[PDB]
Amino acid sequence: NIKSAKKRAIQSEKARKHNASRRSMMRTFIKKVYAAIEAGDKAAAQKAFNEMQPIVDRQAAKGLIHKNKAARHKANLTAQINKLA
Amino acid sequence: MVTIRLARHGAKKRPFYQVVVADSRNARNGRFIERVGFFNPIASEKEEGTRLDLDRIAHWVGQGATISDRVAALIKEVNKAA
Amino acid sequence: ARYLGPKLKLSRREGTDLFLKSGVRAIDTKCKIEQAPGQHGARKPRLSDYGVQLREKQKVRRIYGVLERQFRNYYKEAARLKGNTGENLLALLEGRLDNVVYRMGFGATRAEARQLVSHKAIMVNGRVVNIASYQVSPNDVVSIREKAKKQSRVKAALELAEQREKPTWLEVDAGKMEGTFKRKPERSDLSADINEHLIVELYSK
Amino acid sequence: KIRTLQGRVVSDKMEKSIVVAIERFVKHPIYGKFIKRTTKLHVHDENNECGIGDVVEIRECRPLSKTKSWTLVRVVEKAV
RNA sequence: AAUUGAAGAGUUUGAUCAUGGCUCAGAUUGAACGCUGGCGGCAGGCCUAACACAUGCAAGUCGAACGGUAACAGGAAGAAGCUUGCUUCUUUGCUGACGAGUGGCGGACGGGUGAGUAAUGUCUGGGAAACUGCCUGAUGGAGGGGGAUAACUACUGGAAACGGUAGCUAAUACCGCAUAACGUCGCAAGACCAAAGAGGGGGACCUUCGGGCCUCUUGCCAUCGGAUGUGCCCAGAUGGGAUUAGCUAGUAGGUGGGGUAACGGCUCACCUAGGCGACGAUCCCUAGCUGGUCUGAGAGGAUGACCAGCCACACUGGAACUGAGACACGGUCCAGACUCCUACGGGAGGCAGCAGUGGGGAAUAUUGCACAAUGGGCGCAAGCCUGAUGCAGCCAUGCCGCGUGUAUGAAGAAGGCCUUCGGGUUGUAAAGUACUUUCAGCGGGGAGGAAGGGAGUAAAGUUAAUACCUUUGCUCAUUGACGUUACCCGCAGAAGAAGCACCGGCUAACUCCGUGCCAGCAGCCGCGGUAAUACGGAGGGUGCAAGCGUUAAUCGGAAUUACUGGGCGUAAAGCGCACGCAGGCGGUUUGUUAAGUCAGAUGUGAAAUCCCCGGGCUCAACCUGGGAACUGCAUCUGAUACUGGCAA
Ligand SMILES: [Mg+2]
Ligand SMILES: [Mg+2]
Ligand SMILES: [Mg+2]
Ligand SMILES: [Mg+2]
Ligand SMILES: [Mg+2]
Ligand SMILES: [Mg+2]
Ligand SMILES: [Mg+2]
Ligand SMILES: [Mg+2]
Ligand SMILES: [Mg+2]
Ligand SMILES: [Mg+2]
Ligand SMILES: [Mg+2]
Ligand SMILES: [Mg+2]
Ligand SMILES: [Mg+2]
Ligand SMILES: [Mg+2]
Ligand SMILES: [Mg+2]
Ligand SMILES: [Mg+2]
Ligand SMILES: [Mg+2]
Ligand SMILES: [Mg+2]
Ligand SMILES: [Mg+2]
Ligand SMILES: [Mg+2]
Ligand SMILES: [Mg+2]
Ligand SMILES: [Mg+2]
Ligand SMILES: [Mg+2]
Ligand SMILES: [Mg+2]
Ligand SMILES: [Mg+2]
Ligand SMILES: [Mg+2]
Ligand SMILES: [Mg+2]
Ligand SMILES: [Mg+2]
Repeated sequence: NIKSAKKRAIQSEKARKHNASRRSMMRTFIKKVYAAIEAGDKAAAQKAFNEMQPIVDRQAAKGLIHKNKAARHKANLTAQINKLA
Repeated sequence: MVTIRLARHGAKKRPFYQVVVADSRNARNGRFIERVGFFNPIASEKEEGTRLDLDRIAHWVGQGATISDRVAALIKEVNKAA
Repeated sequence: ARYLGPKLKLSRREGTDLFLKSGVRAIDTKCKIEQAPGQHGARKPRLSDYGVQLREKQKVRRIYGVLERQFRNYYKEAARLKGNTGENLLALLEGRLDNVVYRMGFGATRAEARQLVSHKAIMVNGRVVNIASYQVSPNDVVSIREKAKKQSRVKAALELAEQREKPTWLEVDAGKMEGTFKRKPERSDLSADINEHLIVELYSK
Repeated sequence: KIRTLQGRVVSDKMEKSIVVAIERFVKHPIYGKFIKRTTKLHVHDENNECGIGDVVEIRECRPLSKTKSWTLVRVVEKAV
């Protein structure tokens, strides 16, 4: 507002919208797996886990979700799928 | 990050620095990891103008600490009484 | 700082000569010693304990030409030093540079020696020392500066100092105007009238 | 050997949990008399079947629920 | 070497001894006020309104990340009036550089304040279920593509703030794909995740002759480490009030799901009725905590100003984004109070950052110089920024040091005061005489804080390269705000430099005159109603001294909250008596435990400060080397006399 920090403000805004888009995509991919588990279709749950796994793994690499959270999601969903099957 | 620097602790117009191992983000006279040695710009004719133990300096340098300009100059000047 | 006033008044009040003059006279002739100062000078002869303690303290202070604050600092240092407090205090008082100059005899009085020291006529260990309260240590050579040497003041003070007490704790050349502080004066080396053990209690009150 | 504590259970019914009272005999800072204090703490234990007047061995462990960071190790004798 | 430590007095009575209060002698302060005031060194300087703020400054930096010519410091071409070959004027990014823009790092550091917080913080001692920009060790990769956008152009709304529409463009910006182990998910088979280039130099072989190619430096990506920082958990300690006794429903516990970097009612669904509290819960008042400081012989009491560590906050309330790290002092959004600008359509603001202003108050300073040194941010470096910091200005606010001259000097001068009117005192005091010039003032000389950085050479290192680059030596110009520096030297001249309180006892120091219970004094006892050592003045004297005194506050004296270390027949003080829960204490004999207790060892108890021995500022204050202390806490190993537990 008084120093050239308006550049930081603009960068923060654009990064905010970008990261929000990525987060929404990842959350959609994660939630469809839970929908499959609730439906009880083992094949659908496994198929939804497969293509979702690279998304979370790569978003962890990009510096948006972190390895521990990325692994937590995979571990929980794998446990649920194994129990269902 | 750990670094070796000076800390002015003398008096007005009579500086007396102390070489300390401290995190860079801390203040000049703030918290330091440990104290290595001292330095007196007013050397005079006394038998003690500058002293520091090289063992811990080498320990920290090989552990990943940096050296300020004045501290590096002092190290290479003292070497061993030469 | 200094007193800057009549000198015989101090001796009259204290009842004894404090060595505030050259020595040729001003001991009996123009003193009226033992008569106390002022209008009620003679018509008084009574004193309390606290009175005698204060009188002894002021006697020492007026002998050595010091003020209350500096004397209290000296007392604190003497108490801090391990040993006998009175002996430490007397040694500290005797170790003053101006007092040492007077003992060596380069000055007729403490005031004259202090004036020399302030006017930069005394050197210690081959260096100038302008401070009168400078503390002299054992094995120290005290001498007059090479330049401005052979002055009427010191010339007229040596022969007077030739024989008064002959101090034994320091050496005097009496030639090139040099001396030496080889040891620290022992109590014995210093009078006997002073009851230091009254000042010690005065500063305990 | 690991650091532990010893105290009496005197705990009420609870699912896999018990409160223990560690007794210590400390000296009064000012008056110098020796007096006894108490420090009740909650302990986790599965297969919990401890009584009221039981002496138990307690050990500090990972935070297990709030107000619970201790677990039992051994029980010496019983109440009755 | 570091334990050399302890004083009382006045006042109740005709007098005495007790008890018991009040007062004084000491030390200390971020002090204020009155009188006075020469110099220097070191330190300190809004304690009240977390009241409101005009103005200036306090966070920028990278062209060696990328598009670019808006400044303009060069050069070249071309057109030209020509100085007649030298100038000028439009293009032109080749160029030393660079406003604006994208991108990276930094803005979470430094600095300010003590509102809130009574334990969710702090101190001590431990722990496990975590992350960590920059800095470092090791082991491995660094292949090939894509689509946009700012800047920039053409229009348009605006008083401003600030925009909107339509086109073009680069990257270490962004996004797939190739690649996948020691990494993630799984018991396993298995599945899956990344990358950026840039700069210096130059042989051979090839170039759309804008470079490929070789080498060197630096940069990027993944895993395991190190170090540093941060997050979390446990025990003990850390104010007052019982004229506050009951308080708690996500409350206490469990199963499952969710969530965080990480454990966890952190959050949901369900199940149980639990949890805290007299060893003080809940409620109310006050308060940042500590190392430390003051005082005290000690134990204790008071306190947290400066310095250092931690915490909390940034006009008030709330929220989250970005980021490694904020729920962010000079960021964002919403709401509120207040203020300001306006062309009335609409906008802006946060000094508890450094100066400074208004206000409040007994009270607290310059709208200063420099990045020379130290330390931070960016950068390969040069270098830029830095109200951090180094200095300077104001204040006797404190501690320390020096000076305001020295020697002689009887006619004991004159005047003042007293005087039994003999004289005494002021008083060697003054005058006079003989000497010196510290410090002020004038004139000269001149350390240290300066190490580095730069330019040029020699050696070594690396390599296809005598290149370029790095390291190590050598040579040449240098870099100071302080600064009319510290310090030294020379001239002249006692010349420019002393005041404050008190004098009845406590308590050191007495006479006269004025007044007459009036005026007045007074810390306590108390003085003054015509002979006042107590009021006012004078003389004299005592104490301290560039200070002196008064007021405010803490400790001491006060053994006057008595743990060390007090009392209750009559001075205050035994409940009217009794029974009894909790609590406190408990005869004797042995065994056992080892909790209390005692012994040794280890770890720790930041630095500074206090103390002992030393060193440097001309001595001191001040600065500084080593030690001691840091009386504590935790763990381990032993002792078993006593207390406790168990058994007989
Ligand atoms: Mg600026
Ligand atoms: Mg630019
Ligand atoms: Mg800070
Ligand atoms: Mg990238
Ligand atoms: Mg992949
Ligand atoms: Mg759970
Ligand atoms: Mg918890
Ligand atoms: Mg006491
Ligand atoms: Mg306190
Ligand atoms: Mg984030
Ligand atoms: Mg900020
Ligand atoms: Mg501000
Ligand atoms: Mg300010
Ligand atoms: Mg006012
Ligand atoms: Mg003084
Ligand atoms: Mg120089
Ligand atoms: Mg008297
Ligand atoms: Mg009268
Ligand atoms: Mg007491
Ligand atoms: Mg009593
Ligand atoms: Mg009775
Ligand atoms: Mg009974
Ligand atoms: Mg017994
Ligand atoms: Mg034991
Ligand atoms: Mg010395
Ligand atoms: Mg020291
Ligand atoms: Mg310490
Ligand atoms: Mg027994």
